[PDB]
Amino acid sequence: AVSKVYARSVYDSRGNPTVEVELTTEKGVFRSIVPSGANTGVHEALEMRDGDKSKWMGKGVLHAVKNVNDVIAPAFVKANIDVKDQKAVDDFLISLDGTANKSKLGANAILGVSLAASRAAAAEKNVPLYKHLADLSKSKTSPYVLPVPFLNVLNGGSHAGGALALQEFMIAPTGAKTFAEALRIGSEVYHNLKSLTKKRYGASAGNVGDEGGVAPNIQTAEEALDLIVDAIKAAGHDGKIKIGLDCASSEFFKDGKYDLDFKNPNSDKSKWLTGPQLADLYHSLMKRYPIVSIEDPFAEDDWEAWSHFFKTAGIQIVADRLTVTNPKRIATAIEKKAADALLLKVNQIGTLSESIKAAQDSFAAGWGVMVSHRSGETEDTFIADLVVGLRTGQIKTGAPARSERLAKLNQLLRIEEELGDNAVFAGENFHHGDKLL
Amino acid sequence: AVSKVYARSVYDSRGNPTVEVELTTEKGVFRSIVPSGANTGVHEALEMRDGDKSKWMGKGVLHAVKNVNDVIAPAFVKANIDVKDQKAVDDFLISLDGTANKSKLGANAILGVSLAASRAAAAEKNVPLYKHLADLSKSKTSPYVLPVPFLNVLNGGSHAGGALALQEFMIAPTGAKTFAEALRIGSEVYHNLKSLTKKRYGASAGNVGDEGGVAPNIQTAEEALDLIVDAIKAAGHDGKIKIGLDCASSEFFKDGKYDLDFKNPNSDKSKWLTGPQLADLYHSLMKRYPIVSIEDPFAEDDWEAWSHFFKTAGIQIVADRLTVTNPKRIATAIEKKAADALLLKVNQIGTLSESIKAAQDSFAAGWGVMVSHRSGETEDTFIADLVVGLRTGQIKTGAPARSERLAKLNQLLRIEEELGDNAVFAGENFHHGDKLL
Ligand SMILES: [Mg+2]
Ligand SMILES: [Mg+2]
Ligand SMILES: [Mg+2]
Ligand SMILES: [Mg+2]
Ligand SMILES: [Mg+2]
Repeated sequence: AVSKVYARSVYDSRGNPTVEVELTTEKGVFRSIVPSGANTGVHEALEMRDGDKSKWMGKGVLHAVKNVNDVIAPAFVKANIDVKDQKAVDDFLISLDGTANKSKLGANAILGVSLAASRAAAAEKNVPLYKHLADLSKSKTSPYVLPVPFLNVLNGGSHAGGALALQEFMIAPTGAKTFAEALRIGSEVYHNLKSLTKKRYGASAGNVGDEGGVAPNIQTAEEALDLIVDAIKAAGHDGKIKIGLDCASSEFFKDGKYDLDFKNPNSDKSKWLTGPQLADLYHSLMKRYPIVSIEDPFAEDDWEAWSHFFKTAGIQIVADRLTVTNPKRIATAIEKKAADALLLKVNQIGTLSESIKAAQDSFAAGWGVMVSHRSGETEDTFIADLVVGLRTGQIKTGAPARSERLAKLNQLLRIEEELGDNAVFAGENFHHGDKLL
Repeated sequence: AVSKVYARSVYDSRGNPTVEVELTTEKGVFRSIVPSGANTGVHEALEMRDGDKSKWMGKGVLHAVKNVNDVIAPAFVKANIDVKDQKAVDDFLISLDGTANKSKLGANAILGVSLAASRAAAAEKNVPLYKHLADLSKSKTSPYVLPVPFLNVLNGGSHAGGALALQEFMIAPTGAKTFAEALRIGSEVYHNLKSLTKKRYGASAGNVGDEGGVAPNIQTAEEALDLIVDAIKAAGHDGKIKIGLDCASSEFFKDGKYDLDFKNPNSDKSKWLTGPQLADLYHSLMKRYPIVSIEDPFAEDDWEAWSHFFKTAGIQIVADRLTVTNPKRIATAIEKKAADALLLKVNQIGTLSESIKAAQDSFAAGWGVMVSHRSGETEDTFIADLVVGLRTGQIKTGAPARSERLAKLNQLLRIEEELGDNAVFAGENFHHGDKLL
């Protein structure tokens, strides 16, 4: 059935190379592209880079591509694998590599084959990809569930000037009745925000960060949040749009404490916050703003700070760098009551099967799952089908700007259209989209 | 045989709606997404926008989509057209509309059908799209020619704060031996530029505009160009990277004069330049920098200035605003010897046949053709296959950032790989790509 496996270098949305895999069967040629994060969690599966400073700023993926072409491909073609059996596909890939963190072959060599295999399988079954992914995950299909998009609108933190410590501010049109409506009203908030931002901060603050949000020089979280509320009001959608945060607090964690002025080299060490103090800051925000989700409020191994905040949070708390889409870390997060939602990034773990397992483990513990892009994305639309397949009710895949983001959101429009009356929009029920009836 | 024509609303790279068309035949379903264009203006084909301020900021395409679904579709399917006959497809669409500027049905409605048909045609012929497009254009196929990418790196004019009057600064890796090498060395130059820009102008100057270039607050053409030269040198590619400009001088044309300080509201009239004075500035830039192409050096109707400059320019002069991909304007520009290259925007004319014809007329006059993106692009890769089909040697499709830009550049990588020894890179011969042997 699988007659050829092939990899090439292509460019991601930041202009860095990444791995593209093609798998050939009797049904044709199936393409998958591997995304790439920035400042990746210490516990992420290995993204293999060449480190040749004379090529691509040291960011080549020739070694990973060669691992697909020269290592995986001939073994895989000769293994006679049934692509419909994703578990077998991934058991085979994992066994070749033989390392816990996929450092022998690279997670970016393994994932492309893993994903392409599922695309070939959907074609063999003559079903759209989301239907096949629902099969793999054993999700309920009457109805299917369309996700609330968590749309990045404003960018802070590492990639941003100003003193704004928190990294992502998202809007979530939970009040919409359909995905199409959600994306329309979201886009309208975005345009109002871009307009407000250019008027208040100058023409250049209207330019966008890696995920398509505006990135003005903002001083505080309150300034950013007041700006967003203004955009929601101006677009006329007050009451229909909620807010999500990704704090990316690992970026400002220094020896036990949290430096909210970490962009300032002469930061006052005596002003760095403890776990409980930072949690106080979040509660202050949650009281003044319609915040329904907070991601990585504390650092990637700061278990105690997570568990403490979770007792009284009362809103969705999303694990990203804490859990790294890794069932082993998710088990720890569940036991410790650290969070109540998984940010699912297939390339943090390296296979579709492990990713599906991570989602299933989360759902089983009463957690939600927010399927996620990476900050370096591509024209690949896999995660749009994956979020529907997993029935999660929520995705973050960027601002409604830059087509590595729109490709996913557009694919959701297509899936919504196709599904017709056998789909429902998760809306206010996004957190438990998987249990929505 | 076409059994179905269908349209839906999707989002472009700026978060504005655009038309997506699907044409169904026995070979399957074939999709086109149209870039954004103009809904008002002289000489160019007009896309249809809804103008409902309560939806999508007035930029809905529901009417255009309806025109496809309720008008074009039933008549098109009924007419039983041979999709391989692109001329007949386009004559049919043009006739149904009945207006010179496609304003009855919308250029967006028409173009979507035009393009989807060529994809269906390629499939019927069992050839890649670029091969079918070469057939339609009667271009030479031994070898095929891969284009030099003119990569946007830096924007000024109305696309930035500061005083920089000129709009676009591009790099052209003419010194590369393959398209793959050209894109690699181009991305390295861009990263170095992004790095230098953030160091010299602050972190926010690293945010990207619509087409992926940076927009720091720059004072002069010289300052921008010195910055680009530094980036080229830092990447190690001096001698291999050339520069293209888009002056967009229509933006700073007031009276019969050119105001290089147009962003200053108290700008000093009488410091404004005549044609010949502006030509002196371009000449001084040409002596100091490796500029091989200048787009829109003079205003869209200032024919005498264009013709005067062209006599002694000695480098590629590209018509954009002057010609607006309009056959009558092109003929005039050819006769007046105003320029020697056409910026070809398929959605500015509205059909593939007319786009191809405009290119052929340019080539017949010894002009080059630069296939061009739009500000609002999509994940659709059509123009990558078009530039190859037209054998032009040059494409302008954005910075190596944002995937509406990278989708095209990636598709060119794939096309190059597929063609192998059947293709050559245009390199230094970009201007006469079509005549290259
Ligand atoms: Mg090795
Ligand atoms: Mg099923
Ligand atoms: Mg995160
Ligand atoms: Mg041919
Ligand atoms: Mg122009």
